[PDB]
Amino acid sequence: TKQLPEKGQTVRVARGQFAGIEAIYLEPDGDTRSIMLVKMISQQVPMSIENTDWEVT
Repeated sequence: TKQLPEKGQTVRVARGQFAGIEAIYLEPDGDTRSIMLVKMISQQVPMSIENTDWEVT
């Protein structure tokens, strides 16, 4: 029985449009949605993704 990731948790996006990108878990916005901080080479930008798109280990 695994529990959803907590704020400050690292998650790797594998499925979805942002699949293949790293994101930091922040707050579980919705059971099918979630808010994570995405960093880029130009600037960092927080975005929301669904666990079905990213997984946590």
